[PDB]
Amino acid sequence: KTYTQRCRLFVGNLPADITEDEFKRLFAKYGEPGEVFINKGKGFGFIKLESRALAEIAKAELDDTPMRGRQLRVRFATHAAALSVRNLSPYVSNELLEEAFSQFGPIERAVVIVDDRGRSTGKGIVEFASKPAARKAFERCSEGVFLLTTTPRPVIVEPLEQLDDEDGLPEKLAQKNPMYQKERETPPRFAQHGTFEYEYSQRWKSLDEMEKQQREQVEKNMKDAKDKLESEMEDAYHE
Amino acid sequence: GEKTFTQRSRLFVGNLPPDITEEEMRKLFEKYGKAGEVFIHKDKGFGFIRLETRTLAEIAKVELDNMPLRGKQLRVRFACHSASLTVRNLPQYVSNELLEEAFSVFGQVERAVVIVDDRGRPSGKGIVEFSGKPAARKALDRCSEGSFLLTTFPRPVTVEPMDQLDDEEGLPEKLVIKNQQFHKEREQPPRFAQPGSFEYEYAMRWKALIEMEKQQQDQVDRNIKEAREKLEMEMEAARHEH
Ligand SMILES: [Mg+2]
Ligand SMILES: [Mg+2]
Repeated sequence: KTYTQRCRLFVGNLPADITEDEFKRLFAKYGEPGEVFINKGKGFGFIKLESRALAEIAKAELDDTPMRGRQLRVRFATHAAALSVRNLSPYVSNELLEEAFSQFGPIERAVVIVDDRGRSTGKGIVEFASKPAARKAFERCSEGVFLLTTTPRPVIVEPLEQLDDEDGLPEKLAQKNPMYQKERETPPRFAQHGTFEYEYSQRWKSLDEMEKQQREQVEKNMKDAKDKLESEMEDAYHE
Repeated sequence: GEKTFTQRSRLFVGNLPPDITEEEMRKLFEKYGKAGEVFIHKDKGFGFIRLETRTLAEIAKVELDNMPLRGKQLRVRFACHSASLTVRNLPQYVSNELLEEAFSVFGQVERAVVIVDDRGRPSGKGIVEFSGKPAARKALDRCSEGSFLLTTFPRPVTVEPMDQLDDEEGLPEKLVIKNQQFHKEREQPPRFAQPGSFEYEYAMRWKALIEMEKQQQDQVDRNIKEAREKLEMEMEAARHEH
């Protein structure tokens, strides 16, 4: 409900002379501050807010606000107790996923990822209130077999791989490596026919085509195996 | 520094009253500065509104997401991007700005991002969002027929249409199609299968297939790494010439 790990905001690029009260004053308008931590050395800190709604407005209002020469970086703090669940039946909802995993501990959020048409992608995310609850959920679903629907397809729990697709890798940071500048010596272009570039870029296209051919064959192999399994079980059910 | 009236600051507003007007909706988002493109579907009770900046749209979304109006509770969410592309096989040493510069040859790029992991290292994939669909179609077509190189190293990028996934609203129970398969799947509640039971055998055999698929995918990774390293050596050897 209040001050969850989903309300924790990370703030990077903080000035050298930053104080605990100074950092709290930045988020003064978003009600009472929660857990505030500052690594004065590495120039970053964390702050919990009452609600995810307040935290979202604070992130929006400060994501690139300048503070004493520095362009602050405000993002939601990385969830320590977030899990990825896969092999879900297309009939498992966010609510069913939450009910199911609640037996491992308290749940902050459980979502079933959907495609551009609202159909279950077979994958979901379960964010727990505590890291030992997420560890309990991961251990038990790997050791044993956890089923959410009548069909005996076990949920595949793994720790969630967190990827950033909002801030990314800006040029100001990438150009710190002199190898980036060496690589940018040639501008983005289309490989012209009859050059060293055209000859070898065609070989990369053939290699990429082969990678596609192989990955498509693996999913075909898995499909016929899941069908064969489904057929062998219908015959074994009748004892 | 930001870009104004982009598709990323365009909001979808659903569950509106049937008698809603363009002026009525403009007054709803009055707090969030001026609005641009304003669309309203007479029936069905939905529309679009484009705000000046993404930060303003982010605030309007949280402040009005479930605000009740004329008995109905509104639904405010970010509209889907019509000209979004996913770019894979990116070079080592790449940036958001390099992608913005590279893809700007096909049309107006609203945003370009290099997807990075928890350690700030690129994942090999990127996102390129154009102002309009024809610019995205041009990029898709030219990059498949030709070899688009971004940096000195002659490695062409792979440009594919964006597979848009929603990990925020997801699949709520109210939205699930309550068909025969649904009711069959819901006969049994989430549980651990008992050893020696029919479900246990079936599930263990399913786990075996999931593990076998991972081993088969790891084998493809080995084949492509082996072939890639053979080509990379040949490229390095050929540079010693002419
Ligand atoms: Mg339920
Ligand atoms: Mg940011």
